[PDB]
Formats: sequence, C-alpha cells, structure tokens
Amino acid sequence: PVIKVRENEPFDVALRRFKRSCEKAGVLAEVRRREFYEKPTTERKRAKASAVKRHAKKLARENARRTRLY
Amino acid sequence: KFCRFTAEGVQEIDYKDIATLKNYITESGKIVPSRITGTRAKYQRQLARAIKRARYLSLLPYTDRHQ
Amino acid sequence: SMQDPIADMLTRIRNGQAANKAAVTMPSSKLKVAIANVLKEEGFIEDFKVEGDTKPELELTLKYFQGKAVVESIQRVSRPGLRIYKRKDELPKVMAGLGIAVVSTSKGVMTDRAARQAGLGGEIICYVA
Amino acid sequence: ATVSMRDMLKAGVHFGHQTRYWNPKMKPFIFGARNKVHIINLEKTVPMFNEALAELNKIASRKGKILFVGTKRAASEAVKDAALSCDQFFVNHRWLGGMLTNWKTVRQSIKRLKDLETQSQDGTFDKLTKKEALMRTRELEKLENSLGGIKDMGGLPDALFVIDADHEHIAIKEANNLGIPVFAIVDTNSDPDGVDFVIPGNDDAIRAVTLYLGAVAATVREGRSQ
Amino acid sequence: SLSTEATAKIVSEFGRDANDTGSTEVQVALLTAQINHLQGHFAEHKKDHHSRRGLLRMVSQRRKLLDYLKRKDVARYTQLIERLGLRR
Amino acid sequence: ELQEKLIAVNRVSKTVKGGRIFSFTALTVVGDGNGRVGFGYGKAREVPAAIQKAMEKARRNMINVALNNGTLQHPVKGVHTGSRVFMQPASEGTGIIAGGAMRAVLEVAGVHNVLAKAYGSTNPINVVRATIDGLENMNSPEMVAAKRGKSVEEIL
Amino acid sequence: MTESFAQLFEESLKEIETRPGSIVRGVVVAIDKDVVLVDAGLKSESAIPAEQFKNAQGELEIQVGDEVDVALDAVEDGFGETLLSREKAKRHE
RNA sequence: GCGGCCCCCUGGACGAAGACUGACGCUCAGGUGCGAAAGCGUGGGGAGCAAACAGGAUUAGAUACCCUGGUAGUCCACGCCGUAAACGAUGUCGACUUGGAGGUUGUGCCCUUGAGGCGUGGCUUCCGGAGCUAACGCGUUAAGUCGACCGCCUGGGGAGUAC
RNA sequence: AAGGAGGUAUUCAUGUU
Ligand SMILES: [Mg+2]
Ligand SMILES: [Mg+2]
Ligand SMILES: [Mg+2]
Ligand SMILES: [Mg+2]
Ligand SMILES: [Mg+2]
Ligand SMILES: [Mg+2]
Ligand SMILES: [Mg+2]
Ligand SMILES: [Mg+2]
Ligand SMILES: [Mg+2]
Ligand SMILES: [Mg+2]
Ligand SMILES: [Mg+2]
Ligand SMILES: [Mg+2]
Repeated sequence: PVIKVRENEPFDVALRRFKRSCEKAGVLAEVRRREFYEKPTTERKRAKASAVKRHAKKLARENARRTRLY
Repeated sequence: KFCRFTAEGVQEIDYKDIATLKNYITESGKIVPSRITGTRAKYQRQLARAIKRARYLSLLPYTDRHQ
Repeated sequence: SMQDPIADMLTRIRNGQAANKAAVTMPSSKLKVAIANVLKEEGFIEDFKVEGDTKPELELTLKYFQGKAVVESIQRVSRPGLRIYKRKDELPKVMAGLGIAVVSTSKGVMTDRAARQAGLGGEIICYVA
Repeated sequence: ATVSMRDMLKAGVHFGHQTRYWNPKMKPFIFGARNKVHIINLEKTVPMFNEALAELNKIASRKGKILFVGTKRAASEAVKDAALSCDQFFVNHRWLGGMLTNWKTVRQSIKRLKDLETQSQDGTFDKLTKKEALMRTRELEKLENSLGGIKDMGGLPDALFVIDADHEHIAIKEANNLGIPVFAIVDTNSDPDGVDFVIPGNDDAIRAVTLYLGAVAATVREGRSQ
Repeated sequence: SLSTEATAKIVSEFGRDANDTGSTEVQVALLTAQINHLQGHFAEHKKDHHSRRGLLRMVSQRRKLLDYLKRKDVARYTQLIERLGLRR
Repeated sequence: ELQEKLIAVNRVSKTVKGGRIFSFTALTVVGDGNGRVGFGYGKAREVPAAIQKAMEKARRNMINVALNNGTLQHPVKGVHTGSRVFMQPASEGTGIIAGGAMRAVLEVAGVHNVLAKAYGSTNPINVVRATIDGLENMNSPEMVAAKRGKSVEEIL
Repeated sequence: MTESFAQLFEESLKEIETRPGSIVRGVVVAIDKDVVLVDAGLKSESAIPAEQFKNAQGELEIQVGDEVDVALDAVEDGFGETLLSREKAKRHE
C-alpha cells in the first residue's frame, strides 16, 4: 500500500486513505497469522470449522425469515 | 458479477496480454479472489497460471515494493 | 457382480411394493418367467409380460388390495452360497399353508402344495406370503 | 353445486407452488411445470371435487355437523361467510391445539364465553370498576375470536373441511385421531396422507377459496333442505 | 503411453482386419508392447511407485487374457506366446 | 366385560433442585377375551392415580385381533425396539405357555392356547408393544383369500 | 367434446403472459390503508404497498375496479403469494 | 498423501459417437507390494525451527507452562523400520428404492437474441422422505431392501501383556 | 476498540481518480 500525497489533500484525509489501503491489502492480518507456526492439522481443522458454522448460520438465517417472532 | 471470459469465448487466457491481467491483479500486485471478480473456477486457474508466468518474465511485478 | 438374478427379481418386487409402484421391470430369463407364472396363478401379482427380441425385458404389474401391497413378505431361500433341497415329506408350509413355497421340482417349478400332491421334492426357490 | 374446468381455470385453481417446494406424494395430480411453477391437473380436480361434494351432501342430509376450518389471511372471512350461510360451524383464527382431542377442556372455555356474553348483555360489567369492565371486555373479545364459531356446536363434528392441508396440519391430525373424515383442498406443496377426500387445487387465491366454499356451502344447504 | 501409429501397426499385425481391436491377441500384443516400453522408464525411476502400480495392472491383465486364451483355444495361445516372445 | 390387568408398576425419579421427585408408572392391559386388546401406560405421583390413568388410556386405543378358536392363525413374529417375540398356534389343552408380559396380554385378548418365546430385551413395556404388534400383523384365511382373489377352500 | 385441460391451458397460457419482468393489467380488488390487493389472474392476489397509489399529491388516485398495471415479480414467491409492484410499471413506461 | 513457474519421462479417471472381443467376471486366506511422523545405518548439508541440555524467571515446591540460548533431528542420497484417532472410528463388488439446494468437470439441443432456456453423464457438500438406528443418527455416496466373497467380536481388569 | 447500516452482494459505462 503505497499512498502518494495528493494536492490540497489535508493530512487527516491522506491518513484515512492510507489506513484503509493497508486494511485492504490485509497486512496486519497476515502478520498476526505468521507470528507462530501452526501445524497443518490445526490449520485444516480451523478452516473446516469456520465453513461448517458459516454454512449453518446462513441456513439458520434463511429459515428465520420463514416464521414470525410475534 | 458475470465472468468476462465465458462471455467472450476465450479458450486460453494468455500471459502475453498485459491488459486483461492488469485488471485481475490488485495494486499491491497480488491476484484478486474469484469470489470478488466473479470469474469461473476453470478460468481462475488459467488466469493464475498466466499471472505467474508473466511475473517470471517481468511483465508484471511480484509485489509493489521490490520496485 | 450380479450372482443371484432370482434374488434380484424378488428384491425388485419387494422394493416396488414398498414404494407403491404400478409395475416393475427386470431383465428376463426363462427361470424368471416360470417364477412369475407361479406368482400370477397364486394371485400375488396381477399380470406379467415379456417384451424384447434380443434382450427381453420381463415386466410385472404389482397388486394392491386395500391400499396395502399383496405380497407381505418374499424371501429367497436357496441361494448360490447355500442351496436348499427337500424331499417330498419335508416340504415347508409357509404361514401354516396361507403362503406358497415356490419349489422347482423335476416336472417344472410349482408351489409346495402342487408338489406335495404330485409326490415330489426339489429345490426351494422362495417363500411368499 | 356443479363446477367445471373453465370456472376453475378462471379462478386460478390450476396454479400451484414452485417446483422446489412440492411434495413427491402430490406428483400424481401434477400436470406439468411452466416457468418453474407446477400446474395442477384439473382432469383430476373435477371428479374429485364432485365426489367430495357428494359425500358432503350425504353427511348434511343425515344431520351431521360440518366444521369449516380455514385460518389463512386469504380465507378467514370466506370461511366465516360460508359457514354462517350454510348453518354450520367454523374456525377462522388460530386453531387451538386440542380443540377436538381435548374437547372437555375446550368446552369449559365455551361455557365461560357464554356466561361472559350474557353478563355483557345484562349489564354486569357496570358494578365493577372501569378496569374490570375493560379486562372482561378484552376477555370476551379474545374468546370470540377463538371459539366464536363453535360456541353452538356442542359436540365433536362429523366432518372437517380444511382449506389448507399444509397450514392446518394440527387440525387434520386431531381429526385422524378421533375418527372424523377430512375434506381438504390440497396444494402441490402439501401432504395428502391424512386427508380422506383430497381436492387438488390452489388454496391461496381468494378467488379459488371463494369458488370451493360457494360450491361446498350450496351442497350443504341443499342437503339440509332435503 | 503408446502412440497412435504404434497401436495401428500392432492392430494390423495381430487382428484379422484394421478394425479388429478387441481380439485377445491384439489386446495381449498391445499390453506387451507397453510393458516392454516401460522397462527403461522404471530402470531410471526406481522410486516411481505410482506409475509402477499402473504397470503392475498391465502385467496382471495380460496374465488374465492369456489364461482365457489358453482355456478357450490352445493353438492360438501357443502361436501368440511364441510370436510375442513370452514365457508361459 | 373387559378384563383388565396391571402388568408392572415402577417408581421413577426426576432429581429436581431440591432433591428427588418420585413418581409412579403403571402398565396395564385390557381386553374382551374375544379378540380385542389394548395397553395403557400412565404416570402419576401416587400408585392409584397412575393405575387409573393407565386403565382409562388402555380402554381407549384398543385394537382387534383375528382369533381362531382361542388360538393363533399361524406363527407370528413381533419386534419392537430391542424386544423380539415369537408366537405359535397350539392345540387345545396346551394352555398359554408364554413369558411374563406376554402372559397378561394373551390371556386378556382371549388366546387360550399358544406357544410363545421372547428373544431379546424382556422389558415389559417393549414386550407388550411387540406382542400386540405381532397379534395385529396376523391374518386369517378369509382376508388372505380376499387379498389374493381366491376362495378359502382354494387357499385351504 | 370437453376441451381437455391440455388444450384449455394451451389457450390460457398465451392469454396471460408469465415472464419475470413483464407488465400486465391488474384489477384492484380491494383498497386498504397501507396495502392494495390487486389480482392479475395468478396464484394469489398481491398485496402492494399503497404509497404507489396515494401519489406524490397524497391522493389515492384509484379505487376498487381500477384496471391498473403492475410489474410481475413471481407467480409464486416462497410463501405462495404472487409478487407485484406498481412503481416498477410506472418507471418502465 | 500431493500446492511457485518451466521442461523431460510416466500412471489413472471421465465424456461423445462408433467399431471390435465374446463372460474373458467378482471376492480372496497364504503371499507380494505401497504405507504419516518419530526413530535407526552410512555418507552429505545445515538458514529457520527445535526434543535433550544450559541459564533466567514463576512457584510452598516447578525436573513444567513463560523468557534467552541451544544439540540430535527436521533437508539430501542410499538402505532399515512398518506404525498412528493410518478415522467416514463405516471391507470390497453388484442390483433395487420418494425429493431439494449447491460445487466441480464433460457433452447434446434450442432463438447465443445478452452471462438465456432445455436435457444427459462422472465426481462431490449440505438438508431430507419412507425405512433402518438402544439412541444419537442414516438416508439413492445408507447405517433401506438384497445377493457374492473375505476380515473381525464373545463381561471388565490382568493384557495386546508373558512364553 | 465502540456503534450503525447493507448484504451473504454485487451488475453498477469507462474515464477520471
Ligand atoms: Mg440380553
Ligand atoms: Mg493377507
Ligand atoms: Mg522421517
Ligand atoms: Mg539419518
Ligand atoms: Mg549426518
Ligand atoms: Mg525454548
Ligand atoms: Mg493398528
Ligand atoms: Mg490421516
Ligand atoms: Mg479426517
Ligand atoms: Mg480400525
Ligand atoms: Mg441427513
Ligand atoms: Mg508385544
């Protein structure tokens, strides 16, 4: 994320652009993931668990529109 | 999202076309997910291969910072 | 691999009756047609026919009386892994006589009652109730 | 009295739900699919409807009580008018679980409603405080919405005419438990197993429910004329 | 695997027309050519266990075909295992 | 005219916050000694209330059995959960040679001669369900002939 | 003699067009405060919000029997209710 | 078990239409082979990581968790080893039995009107019906219904131990 | 870090930027 300062752009405005650019490239998430080694089994387990719960919540939501709560 | 390779009949993506490939890399230089671009999985694999071949021949940069 | 076409035909009848199908179809053979005739004459199936010249297909139209299927149970008795033969005195009585035991005697395939009257033993293909 | 394919087709009886919601048990009555929507085979509807009408007529002639059950927003007022105009009983609000199988407890509530209603006519809700005249009034309103169509039934009915077999599964199951035949308008997404006189056809259009109810009300009216 | 031209030559030699590809003789001949070819590969690639599993399937299939042929017509079998230079 | 029989009474517990709440369950069977038999399972805090609830529940939900002169039509098999139950028609005079729960249900349904044997879990609740299911899945020559489109003499 | 449902439906189908995106005549069957019940000859009578008819002048410019026109969304939508819309038909023409 | 890109050698799977062989099949004790990681032998190589170990803290104690280092090992070549929660805790082969939403890879047709519509194959994820399941569940990829053949089980501990 | 909104999420000309 290489942000060049634009003309007339105040520092706060440029800084917001730079922070969002980094958050878009996902630098901090990448660094946190590479702090410590995790076994391939741990990685696969975590990936599979997120998929299962994400799918379950989507299905739960898509059935919550069916019924009325009051 | 609509795939721009299925609608054009493209068989092979080609690594020598540095206009289409520039649309499919980000500013940092990484390949954009197919979930974002709406490309199909078959063309995604071809596209990733083409981008990697272009990087070797220095038609595309590996990252935004080595230059 | 298919190694008991008779059991396959019994299985198709059982599954078709359980799934309330009008008719079932299977590849044909003369032994299958013989068993089908015994069933039809005992009133367990409504009709049967064979269609096809080089690869005949045997079609059986199944019977339901009060919504329920007529064949309550049908089980292969002699099987390739264990053949069963019985002398004339030792013929079985399926459901105290209320069922039929398809017995392949030397004079053809018939019911247990017919073979017992004809004084024959033979192989026991199936029990039908 | 008598309906025909043109009348059913004008009211929209052939339309069903969309294909991905159907019941495989409902396949026989399905004509085809058009634009991802099932189409109901009116050649099955007409003889089934006429046969259900004949059985309903016979019950009405033998002085059987008919309970018109329909509670969807598309058939509440329709079922109320048909049962009033055919001299029979109805339920058009949320069916109380146990109306039939728990008739003893439901009957005590019926008695409470009658006493409350007579008290209102007499003027009893004047001696008590204003709050006790709104609480009891509110109690009467609730009891009317729930059991206002069967307050005079006095017993288990002899037939149910349920508009939506899908929505009113509880009522159909209680009927099957007790022994009461069910005449049900059944859509493509519904289960016809607990129904004794199935009538395939759209059950969500006001036009269609009015069609079924007018025919059924006329048959019961004529059978009681006898 | 075996090239298009190589298969065509073998089919002509062992089949009684250009369209006879299913004959036991032709099948054994095709299997034998491919088996003989792969020997050089597995001489250089002793650690290619995955490809070697494919090769063992071929060897196994040739034995089954030869057993059938020997039981079905012994004279064709002797002629074939002599032309193809195969023991037993 | 309905003979009734209580087969088993059993004390259960619920273990509420304050301690154990003991209640009673009663298994009963009623029958007219001529082919109709039903079972009822009632729970309560006292034994009389439990048996009363069970008897009432059993008088309802009765079914009809096709009995042959105080005996079965043919050998039957009944299975419910982990209970298998074999029953066989016997000759007049043998008596009812059956197990523990099977004895009560057969006596009240009017079977005077039977050879019965339970294979598997002999839990009275499941045994009663299995024997009643077997008695219900038993057909007579009349209905078998009607089903097959024959006469009874044709079926013999 | 009877025009079997096959031929009868074969006529009906070209008489009322069911395309997800085609405007069709719709007769208002009932006016309500915030909803309007229209019928286009489909699986159900759609409940359109009334503000497409109480116009920018705040006037419910229509009433019962008005052959309005509305956009077809689906002959059945999840809960057996045809989905229609008036401002869609508005915006198209 | 396999993850940059390129080349060379090589195995299997699937689809379309057609031709050919003519039961040549399925299963398989014994046997043979493959088989994570750790480990072993011989020689390499060694950036990072890291048993053992050394030190610093924590603690009533701390032969641990935490910190700073750090050797074998992890990498290569050639041999051993033969084992894992080697798991879908579900042997292989075949047939039959209501449905729905998807993924992935072929193919046919229709107006491709513009990513459309309509079919038909392979593999695969999730719901689910009847039926099966002590129950959980399972469900056309069964744990329904059947057939062929092989492997195993017979209370818990002693013990997967002794000989 | 905290809250709000939209979705299971984008088509949303390119250009400009
Ligand atoms: Mg036991
Ligand atoms: Mg072995
Ligand atoms: Mg190792
Ligand atoms: Mg070493
Ligand atoms: Mg070394
Ligand atoms: Mg350390
Ligand atoms: Mg082991
Ligand atoms: Mg593993
Ligand atoms: Mg696993
Ligand atoms: Mg194991
Ligand atoms: Mg499931
Ligand atoms: Mg040992």
